[PDB]
Parts: sequence; structure tokens; C-alpha cells
Amino acid sequence: QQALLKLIEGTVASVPPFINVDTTNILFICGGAFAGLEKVIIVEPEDLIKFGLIPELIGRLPVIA
Amino acid sequence: KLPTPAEIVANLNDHVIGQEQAKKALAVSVYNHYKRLRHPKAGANVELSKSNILLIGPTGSGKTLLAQSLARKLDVPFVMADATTLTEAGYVGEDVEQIITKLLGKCDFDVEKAQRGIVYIDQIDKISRKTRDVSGEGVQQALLKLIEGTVASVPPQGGREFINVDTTNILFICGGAFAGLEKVIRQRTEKGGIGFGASVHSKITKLFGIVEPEDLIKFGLIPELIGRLPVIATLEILDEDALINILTEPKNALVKQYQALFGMENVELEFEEGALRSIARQAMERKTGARGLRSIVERCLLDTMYRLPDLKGLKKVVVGKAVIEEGREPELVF
Amino acid sequence: YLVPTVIRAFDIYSRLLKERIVFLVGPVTDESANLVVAQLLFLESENPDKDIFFYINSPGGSVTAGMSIYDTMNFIKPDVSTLCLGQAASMGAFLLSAGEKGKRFALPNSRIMIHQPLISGGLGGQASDIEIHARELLKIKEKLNRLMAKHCDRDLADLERDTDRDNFMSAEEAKEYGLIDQILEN
Amino acid sequence: YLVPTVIEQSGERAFDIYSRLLKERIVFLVGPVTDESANLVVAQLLFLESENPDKDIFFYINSPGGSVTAGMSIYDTMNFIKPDVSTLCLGQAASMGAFLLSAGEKGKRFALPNSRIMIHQPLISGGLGGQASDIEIHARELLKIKEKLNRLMAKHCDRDLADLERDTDRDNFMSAEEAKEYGLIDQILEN
Ligand SMILES: Nc1ncnc2c1ncn2[C@@H]1O[C@H](COP(=O)(O)OP(=O)(O)OP(=O)(O)O)[C@@H](O)[C@H]1O
Ligand SMILES: [Mg+2]
Repeated sequence: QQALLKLIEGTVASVPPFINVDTTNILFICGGAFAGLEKVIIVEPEDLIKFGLIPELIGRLPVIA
Repeated sequence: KLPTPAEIVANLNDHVIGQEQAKKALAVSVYNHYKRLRHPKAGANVELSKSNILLIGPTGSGKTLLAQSLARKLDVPFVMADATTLTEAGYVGEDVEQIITKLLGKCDFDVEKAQRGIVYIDQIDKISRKTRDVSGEGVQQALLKLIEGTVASVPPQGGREFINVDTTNILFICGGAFAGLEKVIRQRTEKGGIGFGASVHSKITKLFGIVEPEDLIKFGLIPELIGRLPVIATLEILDEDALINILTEPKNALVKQYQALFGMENVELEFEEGALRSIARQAMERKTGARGLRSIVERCLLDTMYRLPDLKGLKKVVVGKAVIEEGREPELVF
Repeated sequence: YLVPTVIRAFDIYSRLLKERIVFLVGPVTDESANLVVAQLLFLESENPDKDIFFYINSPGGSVTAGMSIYDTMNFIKPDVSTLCLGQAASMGAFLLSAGEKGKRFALPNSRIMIHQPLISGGLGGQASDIEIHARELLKIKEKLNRLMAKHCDRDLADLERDTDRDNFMSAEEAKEYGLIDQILEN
Repeated sequence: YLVPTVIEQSGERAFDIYSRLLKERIVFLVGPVTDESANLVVAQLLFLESENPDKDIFFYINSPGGSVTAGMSIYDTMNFIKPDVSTLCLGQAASMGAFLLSAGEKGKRFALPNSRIMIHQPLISGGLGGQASDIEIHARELLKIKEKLNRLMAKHCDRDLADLERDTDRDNFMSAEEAKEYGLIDQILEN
């Protein structure tokens, strides 16, 4: 999760074919079968934090579908 | 000539709201950075060392925005580094000299300019101690000699003769959210005791504001790295009022960003003051910092944004207080 | 008994201690009294300013054991609020009345009983030994009535009458007497 | 007895089966009501209120009776805490067990079809020795308890105090249907 924080938002990745890739403008759709989240609970960050995600990653995924 | 620290903060003010002390600390260090670089380097003149900064603050407080906002007017090479990709020399991952390679690339490998640049190292709290700690303490140790003046040996501008870069005058700004740091400060400042003879002691912004090396050592940073970050600047946690200003005051305020999207159509987007406070309050409760403001605005606008490109004749859309507190539609003005 | 575990995993009593709730359940013994003292000492340090909630459901017990609790309650800085559950009899009623004035509670159907002490220890041996133990018991009797009278804002003469034989009181009668300050409902 | 261990899916957490059911807001009162068994019920009721003041608590009763003061600590805790306490009779609810069964939230008092519910006046709340003056005191206290229990029972059952005084004179055994007609329970579960 910590390594992903700076990938989801803008960084310049060193990518071998080195290629400098600006990820600022990449749209990320992240997801998963958070079954334990129905138990914790209309998902709110409070539930995701109790599930086990770090607030720094939750705040970078502002839209919950 | 050089801009005064007040001019640097004035420029930071267009992007960052609050954190007056963090803006001051950065402005003064950068100003001193400039002065050091135009200081005579020979003769009876005293050699000048540098003061590096550690930014301690909560999630969404503006640490990275300060660094990015500062960069807009620095006039020296500036790079955003990331500590989560660093490992020890003998392991998979990036070595600490990779930072210099990035700073050096920003100036087209003009070394004299790279040696005068400023480095922001994000995620410094992620290499704390708490076998061979390859991606933790091992990185802190590797950075000791990069932050203090060494000669980095980095690849050339082509494919893998290496370039010798003297890092003595490169200014380092490190920072991160030392999430577990408040408990340590409370343990040190509210020790007390148990039992009769002993005496028992009374029980984010306040705690960070009193941080000392003893806390950072117990947190997980090594004394040798703490002493190389002589200036500790702290960012407070944004409150309900700060989060309202962040919706409309900044040059890239959140509301302004959406008004622009609605402005690619022919529809004006307006928020009521009751909505702005309701948004700030709801966002504050999410414990993600200013970032929580985006979730609320995306939420309340989702259905009007869905319809907007298909609707014809709409001129203005108003987000009232009710639209934030209740599942209401925004008022549509045709 | 199996003590449930609640979520770190606590047993449910350690979980309630985390909320500054100390239970005195059943007879007051050296061991049960020392656990209360250990918990009271521990809580004072965790926070000297916050109230401690001392839940009492006890028929009585040893006077010296109850006095170790009593002196600990009075010594430690934080107020000790007392609540009567089920019953507070004998030293249980004493410790109930010993709570911080204004913070002594009882539940509506609780039973509070006050009485003079019984044997604090047997009276065997020689008449000289029996005299000594009779004198010590009378001193304890007077000490308990005096401290009760202080707790209740009553005259020592009133407690001497009222503790002569087992004096059972409803929560309302205990409130009128001065053993508790309030009766909880919701 | 060996209490089985069960695994909750969330990672995993291992519980004894009673702690697992407490997680579902199920509190058991099994066997005699004692200071210790009553205080565990109280501790669980207090804990569950903190976890969620709005959700119902399910209080499963399989008890022959026990101490009145111990049962009253449960009773007052049930009435005090915000969440409704639903009561279910398994096997039997006798004496204070029947009292606590009837003490559940009106409309949420249940019994299983073949359960047995028994109501009666209290026995000795404590011995009556010593001098005639001491015996008088304890006899008076027992009568006050007797009246208090009949009065609270009559309130629970929507009956006259005079009816409970007749019916609790000697052990009054009731089927789940008779307890429902009497007013001790609201419903009988089948499936
Ligand atoms: N003090 C502030 N003033 C204005 N905007 C802010 C402030 N703090 C946060 N923001 C907003 O939050 C968003 C992200 O902020 P930023 O990148 O500084 O967080 P961060 O420092 O990276 O947090 P973390 O340390 O968890 O990574 C930006 O849109 C920014 O405008
Ligand atoms: Mg950042």
C-alpha cells in the first residue's frame, strides 16, 4: 500500500523498455472483494480503515463505486 | 537579486492554507540556500554548511503541496524523490544515488547546476526501523552520506564513464506522516507513575509541535540521520475552518477545478456557503485531510455530472446546503 | 465460569477496566480486596483526573480487607464513583457510602443493608484474650459507625441505633438516609 | 467442559464459541443465578450497549432460578441500557429465570415450543437464625421482596397484583402457550 501511494498520484517512473513515465494523468480503478467490509459496516473511510487499508491510500481513491 | 523569505511564503500562500510555520521554515531555508550558493568559496571566508528540513505532518496537511508549490519559483534544479523505492546497495531496488541521477537529469546533466539543487524526499517515515533491514534502517544509513557532503558516482546521460557529483551544497527536504509519533510524545510528556509514593501526571497539532529527537529515535529513525535534519518543521491537522478556505481560496481550489469542468459546457457551478461548511465538516470526519473534500464534492455532483452533457438549455447549477446534507438534487437554472 | 473474550483480545473484565470500571463482586476477602486496590492504583496513573467507576455487588466480608479498599479510594486523586448492583451489604454498603459525595449511585431494585460488625475473628483462649478481642471489636464498631455517620451527614447516635440489627433499605431509603446520592433509571 | 473454538472470517480470529456468539449480541444465562454468573451477564450487557446502543441484545435463558439480588443486578441492567433486550426461554426459565424472561422488552419475549416456565414466591433469601428480633427483620425483608417481585411480575404480564399473588403461592408450572396466555412471553418460536 505504501509503495502504491506515490504511483497512484503523480510520480515519474523509471521504466525499462530508461523511459520516464509521468503517472500524474493515469486513471486508476482499484478494487477487490472486501467481504469483511460488509461485516465492519455505504462504505466510509472508517470502515476501510478498520478493514485494514491505510488512510493515505483511501484518500487517493476519492470515488467509491 | 534574491527574493526575501516573505516573498517565498507569499508565493506559497497561493497554494497552501495554514501551516504558517512550515511555510516559514521552508522559505528561510531556501533563502539561506540561495545565500550560501553566492557566498565566496575561497580565502579567509568561513565555509558554510547547510541546514536540512524534516517535514512532520498528518495525511492531507499539505507537505507535498508545499514542496511542489515551492518548486514553481526555485530557479535551481529541484526533484521529487521517493524513499519507498530505496534499498541497500546490494539489493533489488534503487540505490540512494538514484536521487542524484534524477536531480541531475532535471538540469540536462549539467553537474554544476545539479550540485546547487534542492531535493525533496517523500515518504521518509516509511524507512524507519519500526536481521538486515534492507528497505528500512539500511536506507537511513545509506542516506547519511548522501545528505552530508559526499561525491556521488552516477551513470552518464547515455547508456550505463560515471559522473562525480558533490552533494555538499544540495539541500534536502525530507518528510512524511509519522503516524505513530503522537503516542510516543504522549508517553514522554505524560509518563507519571503508579502506586502511592509515586506521583501521577495529568493526561495531533499540539503533540507534533513539541516533537524532539528522543521521539523520532523511539519512533524508528536513527540518531545519525536525525542530526543531519537539524530543522524540524511541523504541519498541523486541518480543522473545519481551514477546510472551507481550501475549497475556494487556493489558486487551484477544489471548487475552481469543478467550475472549469462545468465551464467546458456552458453551465456555471455555484456552491452556497452552507454547502462549503457542510462539505468541510463531512470531509473532516473522514480523517483523510484535505483529500476528503474531493470525495464529498464528487459524491454530491455525481448525478448532475451524469446528466449535464446531455441536458440542453441549462445555464447554472446551484449546490445548496441541502444537497450536501441530504440526497437532494442541485437547483437547475435554465 | 468462562469469562467471554471481546475485541488485541481482552477478557470482558479487562475490557471494562480499560473503561475505568472496577468490580467488587461477592465477599470481600484479602484477595478480592487487593485486586480492587491494584486496579484503583493502576487507574490513578493511567489518568489521575478521570473518575473511576466502582461497581459493587457484595454481601460484605472482612473489615480489614474492606478498609484496604476504603483507604485506597480516599487516597488516590481521581474521584471514585460507586454503584450498587443487586446488593451492597455490610462492608459492601460501607464502600458504597464511601464513594465520592454526589457520585454514589444505586440501581432501582438494589438492596442496601447496614449493620454493626460481627466477629472480626474468634474469641477463644483466656478471659484476658477474650477481653482484648472484645475491645478491638468495639473499637471497630465505633470506627465504622463514625465513618458511616460522616458519609451520610448524620449523627453518630443515628448510625448507632440504625446499625444495631440488620437494617435493610431500598435504593430510595438509602438515598434518604444518605448512603447514596442518586438512583439510576436510564 | 471443553468449549469449542470457532474461526471468524474477517484475516481470521479464533473464538471460543460463546465469545463468538457474544459478537452476535447473544448473552447466555445458563444454570443457577449467582453473583458471578449474574455479573458476567451485566458485564456483557454493558459491553454490548457500548458496541451498539441501538441494536437488540438477545438474552438466552436456561436457568432454574437463583439469588434474587443477583437476578436484580441483571434486571436493572436490562432496563437501564438503551438497546432492547430480547429474552428467549430455552429448556426452562424458573423462579428468577422466569422473572428475567418476563423482564425482556415487551413484544420481544420468546420461548421455544417445549420450554418450561415456572413462577413462584421466593424461598429463603438468607437464613433466619439468631434472635426473634433478627428473625422478625429477615421475615420482613423477605415479605418486601415477595411483594416487589409480584408487583414487577404483574407489571410485566399486564395483570393485577392480586393475580400474581395467587399464582405464585406455590410452584406454578406453565407451558410456552400458558406463559404466552399469562403474559410472561409474547411469542413462541417454531422456525
Ligand atoms: N494546507 C493546504 N492548503 C491547500 N490545499 C491542501 C492543504 N493540505 C492539503 N491540501 C490538498 O490536498 C491534496 C493533496 O495534498 P498533499 O499532496 O499535500 O498531501 P500529502 O502531503 O501527500 O499527504 P501524505 O503525506 O499522506 O502523502 C491537494 O489537492 C491539496 O490541494
Ligand atoms: Mg505526499
